Amino acid sequence: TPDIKLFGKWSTDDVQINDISLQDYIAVKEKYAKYLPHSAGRYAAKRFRKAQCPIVERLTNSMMMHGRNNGKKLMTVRIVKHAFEIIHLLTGENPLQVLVNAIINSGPREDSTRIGRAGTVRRQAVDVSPLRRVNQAIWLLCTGAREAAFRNIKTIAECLADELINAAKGSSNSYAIKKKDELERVAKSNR
Amino acid sequence: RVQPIKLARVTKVLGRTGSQGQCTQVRVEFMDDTSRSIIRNVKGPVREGDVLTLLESEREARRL
Amino acid sequence: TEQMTLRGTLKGHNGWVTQIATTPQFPDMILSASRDKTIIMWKLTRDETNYGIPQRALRGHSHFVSDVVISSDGQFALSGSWDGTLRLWDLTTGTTTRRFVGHTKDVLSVAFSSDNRQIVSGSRDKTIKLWNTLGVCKYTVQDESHSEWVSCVRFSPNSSNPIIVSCGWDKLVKVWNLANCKLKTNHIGHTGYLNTVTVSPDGSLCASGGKDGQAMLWDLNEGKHLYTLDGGDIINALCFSPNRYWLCAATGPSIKIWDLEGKIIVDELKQEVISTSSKAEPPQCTSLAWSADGQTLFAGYTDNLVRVWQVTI
Amino acid sequence: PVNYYVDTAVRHVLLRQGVLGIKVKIMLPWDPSGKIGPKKPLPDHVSIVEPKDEILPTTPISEQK
Amino acid sequence: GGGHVAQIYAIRQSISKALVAYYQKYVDEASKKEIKDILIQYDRTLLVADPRRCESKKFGGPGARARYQKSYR
Amino acid sequence: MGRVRTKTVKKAARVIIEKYYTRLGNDFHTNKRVCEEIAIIPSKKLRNKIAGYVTHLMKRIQRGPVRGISIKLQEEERERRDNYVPEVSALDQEIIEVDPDTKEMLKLLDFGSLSNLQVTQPTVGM
RNA sequence: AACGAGACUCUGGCAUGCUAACUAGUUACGCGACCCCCGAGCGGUCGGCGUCCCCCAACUUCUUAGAGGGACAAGUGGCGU
Repeated sequence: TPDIKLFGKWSTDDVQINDISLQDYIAVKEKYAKYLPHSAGRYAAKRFRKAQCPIVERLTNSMMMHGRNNGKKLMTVRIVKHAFEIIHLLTGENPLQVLVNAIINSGPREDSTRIGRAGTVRRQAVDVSPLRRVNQAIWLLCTGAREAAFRNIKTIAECLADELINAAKGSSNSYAIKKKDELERVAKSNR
Repeated sequence: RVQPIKLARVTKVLGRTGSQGQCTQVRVEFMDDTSRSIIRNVKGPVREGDVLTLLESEREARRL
Repeated sequence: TEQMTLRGTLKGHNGWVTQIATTPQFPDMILSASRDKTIIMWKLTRDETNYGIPQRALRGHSHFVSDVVISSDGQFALSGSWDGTLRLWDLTTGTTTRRFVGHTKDVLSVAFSSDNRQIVSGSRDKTIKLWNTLGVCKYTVQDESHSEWVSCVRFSPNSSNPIIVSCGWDKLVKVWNLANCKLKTNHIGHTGYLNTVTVSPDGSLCASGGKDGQAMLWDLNEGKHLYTLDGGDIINALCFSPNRYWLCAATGPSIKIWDLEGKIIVDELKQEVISTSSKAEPPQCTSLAWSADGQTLFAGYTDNLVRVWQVTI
Repeated sequence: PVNYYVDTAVRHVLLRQGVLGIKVKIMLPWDPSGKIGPKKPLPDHVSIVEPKDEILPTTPISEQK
Repeated sequence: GGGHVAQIYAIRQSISKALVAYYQKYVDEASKKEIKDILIQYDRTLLVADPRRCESKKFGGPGARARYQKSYR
Repeated sequence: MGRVRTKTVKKAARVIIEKYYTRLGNDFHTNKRVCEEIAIIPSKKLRNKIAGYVTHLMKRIQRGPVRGISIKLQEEERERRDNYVPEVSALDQEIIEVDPDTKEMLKLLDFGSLSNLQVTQPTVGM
């Protein structure tokens, strides 16, 4: 704790958002290292503020989904802490770096909007903001991990690690990666 | 006929379109060369200084 | 033969620095009052980045700390506040010795006698109160005494007898006799509102000034009005020098110092800014205290910063 | 101020045909002198005193005593 | 008071505020400022109390903003 | 926005300022005390809201005359400014230059004058 | 100018400030005891979490309910007649 403010026990320093633009709604800690993916957190009042929120916590929040799981942050924090450990065993590294990478890789660059189009409503290829890219990515990965975990013996921490790792280097094994490519493919036509 | 990928940085936030009001107008400094500057439509929440990844790099919209 | 340069600047307050007090016992100490509701005692190094560093914060007041004073020794502090009370603190440490209650409104001004055996206060209640160190209020120079607000009250250096001098919005300066507790003399002539007043070192003069900008010189002894000096802008606080014949006035635009004999304008201190455009500006100096050795001059400014100047030949 | 200012009463007056409802409402002006009432002015009030007295550029001078 | 997480946040705030309150009366100001700096910087509210508190539920929903259910016809 | 001062407030501000300018100030804290002296205001929140808007005015007035407010001091200042007059501008310099006909205007007006001729060309409508 | 809105009232957070409290607590004794040895000491003795003693102890910090002050988008910087 006093030397450097590590994560559960992981270093914030030396993790670099390998992707210009995204830089910065992915919030590691260009100084902000903490200890735990839990905070009082008031993000809601402002439109932007959410970006400030540590990406780790942001990921943890998205974890607690589905009516029953709402509000179970302690459970998510527990899952997140485990996932980072599994990821680390799987590739060394900073699992936090692994997390960041998956996020950078998953945000749909291009997308589609349902432009009115007269009749046979066609869809217009539009580029996607970086806030959306981050927001969307974290969903994709969480929905990915949650969906996989449900009928299988494997635990969310594990499924999360699997989704995160495959995404970190976009294996396309991942549900999320396949989804992102689908959303983008759609963006390109339409145009 | 074509492919490339373009980095562009937000210069000035124009206002909001889509009848639903969910697409934000943007003006982009062209990143690799500043001597370019164009109007693009956005899905997400966008604020000055952050970056778009343009596919089409001509086009340049308006309403819809 | 000689002018004043900006030696350094003291930090740390956030509100505006409303009052300052020096000590001769320890010329190294500085007490300062602020909006922030805290009083700060500072030890002056001269050193090398803040002219000094803050020793203590004196909590406790709920409301703007308007005026403050220290003992000669540097042992005790007397603060006045909007909160409607007065506090005697131990510099050394903290711990309020006593609370002076009784005023109906904001206590604008505080002062203490040389004996250290009187405390007087001015307030928005339009009354001036005399109190013991105990906290007992002996007198309320009542009396239609001010039609108005009371900006400041000061205790005259001595002798024949105790004299107090008040300044009020009513556009007048008042001399009071403590022994009898009856009004001594009405000085009339100001024609705006009197912000501050100060007695000279030896208690024969009076300088009072406010909004028009007319610093006023009066002969207290003769009971005659000397003359007027045009500052132009509004003056927040006045202070005679201990050794020199210099009166310093914190105006809206800056600190103007001038010399009575001979009569000239010694200086205008304006601290600067660099490359700024610059627009708006002035946290004008609201407070000023002369050093024990007339060498140093401390000023409290709206930027929440105390700016220090030292005289050099 | 409704609580302070106005008294109201409802009365049912039975008549051969049916019943009528009489509603009486009285607004009592001790905002003026009421009186001395729970507020006096109707919170929606604001009297200015301007000066009320004053004069004279009149040069210096001083009076003894 | 509060509950399990609620309590944790309160105790930690009390401890840091404590240490600073202590340096303010006994040690010197620069030290305490140094401490407020480190906390306030990285933070978590350590020296300042978070406002956020229950909003009252209003008839017609069992929550504050939650509104019951309607079918129309 | 959501805080748009209403007339009951805004009026009082114009009001006081008209009869109080040299008394009032730059600073919220003091006028607030002043409103107690110079006005009878029923709740503290109103009196605060008043002190506050009138200060926002004083801040503005003290940077440029404001659309509907007059005080004795501002009248005096405009009065003095509204004196100016130089070497003076016409001159117009030796000799007026005429457009003629305007030359024939004097010529057939029994009037001497300085002179110059440059008046020719017609002359389209629109 | 008035009416509704608003202002208005109510509730709840920021007040080591205010005045107070045995039908509310806290500190801290006096605290011994119960008293365990929990560690140290061979033990007397020291440091230690609680309960209980209650006192001609002290307090109002938590608690309380009354009065107090704070927000006026106050300062500053972009934008807009």
